[PDB]
Amino acid sequence: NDPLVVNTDKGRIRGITVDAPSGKKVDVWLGIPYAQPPVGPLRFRHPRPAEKWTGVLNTTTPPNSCVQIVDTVFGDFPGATMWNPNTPLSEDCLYINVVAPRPRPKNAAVMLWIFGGSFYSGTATLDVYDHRALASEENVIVVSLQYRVASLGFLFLGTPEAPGNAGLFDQNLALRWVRDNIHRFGGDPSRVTLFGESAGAVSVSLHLLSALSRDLFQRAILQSGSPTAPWALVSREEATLRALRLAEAVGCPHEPSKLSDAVECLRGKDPHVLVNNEWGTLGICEFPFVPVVDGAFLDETPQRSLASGRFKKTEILTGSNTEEGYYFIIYYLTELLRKEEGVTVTREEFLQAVRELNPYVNGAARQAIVFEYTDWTEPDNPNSNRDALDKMVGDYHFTCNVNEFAQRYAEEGNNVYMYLYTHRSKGNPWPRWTGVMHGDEINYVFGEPLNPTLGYTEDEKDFSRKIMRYWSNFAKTGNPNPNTASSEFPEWPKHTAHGRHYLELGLNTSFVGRGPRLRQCAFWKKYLPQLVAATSN
Amino acid sequence: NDPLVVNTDKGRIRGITVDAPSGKKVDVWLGIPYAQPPVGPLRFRHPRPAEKWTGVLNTTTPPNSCVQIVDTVFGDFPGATMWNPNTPLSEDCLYINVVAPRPRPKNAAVMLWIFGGSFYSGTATLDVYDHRALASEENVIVVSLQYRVASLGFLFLGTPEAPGNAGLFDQNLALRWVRDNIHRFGGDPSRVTLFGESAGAVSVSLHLLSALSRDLFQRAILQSGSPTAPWALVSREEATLRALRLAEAVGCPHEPSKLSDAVECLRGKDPHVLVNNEWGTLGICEFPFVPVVDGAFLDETPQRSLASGRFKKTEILTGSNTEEGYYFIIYYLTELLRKEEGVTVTREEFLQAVRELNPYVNGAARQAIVFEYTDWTEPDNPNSNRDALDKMVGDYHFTCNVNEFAQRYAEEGNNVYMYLYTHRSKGNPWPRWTGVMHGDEINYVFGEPLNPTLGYTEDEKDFSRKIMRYWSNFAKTGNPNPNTASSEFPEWPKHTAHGRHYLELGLNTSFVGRGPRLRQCAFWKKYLPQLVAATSN
Ligand SMILES: *[C@](O)(c1cnn(C(CC)CC)c1)C(F)F
Ligand SMILES: *[C@](O)(c1cnn(C(CC)CC)c1)C(F)F
Ligand SMILES: *[C@@H]1O[C@H](CO)[C@@H](O)[C@H](O)[C@H]1NC(C)=O
Ligand SMILES: *[C@@H]1O[C@H](CO)[C@@H](O)[C@H](O)[C@H]1NC(C)=O
Ligand SMILES: *[C@@H]1O[C@H](CO)[C@@H](O)[C@H](O)[C@H]1NC(C)=O
Ligand SMILES: [Cl-]
Repeated sequence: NDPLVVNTDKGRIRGITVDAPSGKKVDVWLGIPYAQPPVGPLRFRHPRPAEKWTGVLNTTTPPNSCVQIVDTVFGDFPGATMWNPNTPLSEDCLYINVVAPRPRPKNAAVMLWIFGGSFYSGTATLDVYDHRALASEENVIVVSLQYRVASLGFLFLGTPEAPGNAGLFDQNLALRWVRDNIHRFGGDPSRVTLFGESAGAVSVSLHLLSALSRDLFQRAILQSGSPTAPWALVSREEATLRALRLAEAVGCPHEPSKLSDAVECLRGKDPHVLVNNEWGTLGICEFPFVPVVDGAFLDETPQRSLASGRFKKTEILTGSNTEEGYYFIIYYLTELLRKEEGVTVTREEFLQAVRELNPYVNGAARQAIVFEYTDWTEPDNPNSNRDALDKMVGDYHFTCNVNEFAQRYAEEGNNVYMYLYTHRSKGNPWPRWTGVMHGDEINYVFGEPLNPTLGYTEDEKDFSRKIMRYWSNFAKTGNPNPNTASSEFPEWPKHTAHGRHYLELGLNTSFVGRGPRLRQCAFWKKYLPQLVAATSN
Repeated sequence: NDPLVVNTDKGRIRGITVDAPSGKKVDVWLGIPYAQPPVGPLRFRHPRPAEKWTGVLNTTTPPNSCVQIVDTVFGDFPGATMWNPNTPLSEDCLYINVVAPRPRPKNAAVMLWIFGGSFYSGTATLDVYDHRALASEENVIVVSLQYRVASLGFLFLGTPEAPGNAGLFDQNLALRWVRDNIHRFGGDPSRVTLFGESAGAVSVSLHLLSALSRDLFQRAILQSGSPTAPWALVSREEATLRALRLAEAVGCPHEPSKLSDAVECLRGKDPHVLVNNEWGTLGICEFPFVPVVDGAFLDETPQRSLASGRFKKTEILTGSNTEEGYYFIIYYLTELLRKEEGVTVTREEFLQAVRELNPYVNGAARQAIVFEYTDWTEPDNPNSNRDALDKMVGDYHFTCNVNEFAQRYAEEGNNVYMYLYTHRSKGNPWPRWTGVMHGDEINYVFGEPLNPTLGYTEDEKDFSRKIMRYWSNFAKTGNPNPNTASSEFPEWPKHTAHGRHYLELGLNTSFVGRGPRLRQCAFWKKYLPQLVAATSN
């Protein structure tokens, strides 16, 4: 009997044994189908489960990537190409990958990754997500899934043929596949931890809300993403207009009264033409096709679920990086924050950037933003004015929403663990002033430093082991801390509703603070909303 | 020849040799007259110089205190009685005191004290201002003066018989006495340092502006007071109304069209009746009779003098205490901050106090104050909400105005030295939660801890020696620092226009910071004014 052949509920599949960069071996099944290819009449619609197959399906090749724009702003710059699809683009992209340790466990914990990329880009096949180190160093089953992105995943028109949230229904079906099958690979289907970063963390958090996902997993890890972020959802009314704008841009009928004509034309267009025409006039951290409240995956806004306690009762581990904003500013204000060493921002340039980065608020609100994000020890310092741009974008779009989500989870009696990730890799290829950007922790979570052919220092290898241990301790037990307190593994205290402690994740540190950034988060969540109310005569 | 007999430009006077509390001996001349008694028809009017006398005037008794209200709110509480007059009250109060070291110097530096008390109270004769320790420990001539306070010193009606600023003309006349006479006591009249606290510091700063005082002294020390403070001046129009309200309250004619009738009745009233009827409906840190812009002592507001550079070019030493607000809140919100141990403030009480303590600003401004003065780590903490009250009163009325004055001076090329005084005496009789209040540094500046009948620790005696040494070094040279760097005398760096360094004055500390409190001061001086303008349709 061949242990690399596995009989799934739809047929048999064949995997392959491979090496970790770690020296240990793992078994691997790449490209398991979990839905019918969502092509032809099935475009924009919810996935159908996969049809049974006879024989043994060879699942040994990384699957196709879902159709998406390719980023060429910086050419072959490694900081950018690491996030571009590394497998062929196709609408036939609904696949799962499974990676098991050796020897195969019986009832191991299962860590299921959901990638980010602003709901219009990303793929489970990226080298930075390679599953082998995490599985073999921590003895967990590691799973990843594809889901449709961009208008192909999130077109909404309020009609049955464009119902919204297709990409979320994709993730739900993959979750169902895992519960029905992961025990055949040595995983315990009652010990599934979802983890994701960015739009993948939003996705995870939406599974903490949906009644369709409630019983499909055990706990959740959310890296730099929360469902209260202003980019995480779009109203149904605005989604309908963006879809019609897309129909216009590609030459289709676009009348609000005959939505049948628009969907049918859109189903005939080339998929690359669709994703390449989504980009109208949108501000920073505004993505055109994202989740909506549809009635079935969600039937109320996340903030209404949070206010009422209608969310899954379980532990969560979540956090932010210190420079969440720069990445998006680098791609949005391409004249101001050039990708070069030694960039600084003048006070006059800062005052203009504030208007460009918060284009919807009135003058009085802009003044408050300026006051809140000025270094009053040295108001004109050109480093301070550059950093202030990162902090106002990162606080509003990322950090403060993570805080809000963790706070409501803790108030309802759930164990919460909060981190602030502060480590900058020695080999970071971005300019020195960018600090610790959005996404930097992913390399350490997946154990890339344990690949000796990359350039990581010995200390960074140790740091990556610590982080994989915290993450997988959390997946296995609900608590990232080990049993015997260690000098290498500082105590990570709970994030309580009143205390709001967080652990700083970095090389030479075990600092525990509160928040992070409680005062700036109160500015966005409490002060600025009431000032906008008072001044909207 | 009798060294205690001195021939002043108006006659001979006889002093007396006495011991400082430490046992060192000083020569002393108490109660030297420098003006005609401002009585009868001379009430409210500028002082006339004193008439010559034949003989030897014995100047050995502490002089009368100017008429003022006596504070009985807390009975015999020593924290309050230390500020009440300790000599008989009289309108005949225009006197100077001189205290010289032994042996007598030839050309010593002269430190000239101007007392505070909100321009309605105070006297040079208070035991806490006793001059003997400072003169004898530091080898300086110490001079103090009386000046008229309250309506007797600052009544203004815009007529020649109530022209305003009588108390300021009193101080100026005393300055002219010191320049004409102090060399006969061993002082160098080209080495007069003015120093003052609170309203005495405002007074000092106004001598830095007035053309009448410009050549009368060399440099200035300003403890917790600045001419840009909101209580430091009153408009001419509002002063006129307050004078007319006082005339009504005591039964006098009060018609804006016949001011002669109002002044003449006021001149016939008992002086105690006048000072006891000044207190209408005024908010915290609002004092009824204070300096005005008169045309002769000042002919433009202090902020216009500062903006244009029209002020004396010289060194200044200035600073603030950590709890500037509490003293005034204790006397204003007598139900909320009872003078007991263990006082705290609830969030609901804090929100009400913000309105009572800033009664002139609109809804949007109060919101901003609340946001600026909330501890967002723990918004409802009853200690944090009490401390927030001190800080918002202290920032607006004291600390931020000292910062503004020191900043202007430094921008114009003058050497500035800034302190933050943080020492709470072991024997402080106020409740523990009051911290380091307004006025606390005065005991140490005058060397009270060196009095062996009092209860100060040895550490406090050393601290007082240090503070006297800085103050007198500054008077002697313009620099508080000694020549040989010491372990007991940390470096006190200049407060430059862009560095804004300050030295923390405390027991076991030499911390150097910036500001202090630059962010909160920017809130009051920059953000809140532009928010008030935007929201007053
Ligand atoms: C989130 O999905 C996101 C966008 N880019 N990233 C990383 C790697 C995918 C690189 C910054 C995450 C988006 F912010 F919502
Ligand atoms: C200032 O003159 C003042 C009022 N009281 N004090 C001290 C000692 C006189 C006691 C707190 C100073 C006033 F604030 F303007
Ligand atoms: C699957 O792999 C086996 C060898 O392991 C091979 O013989 C077979 O042809 C493969 N199937 C397909 C469809 O290529
Ligand atoms: C870690 O921090 C301590 C704190 O002073 C320091 O002494 C030590 O050298 C640091 N090690 C580093 C930065 O590698
Ligand atoms: C002043 O002092 C002397 C004693 O030294 C005394 O004789 C004289 O009477 C006193 N009084 C006056 C008014 O001079
Ligand atoms: Cl629920």
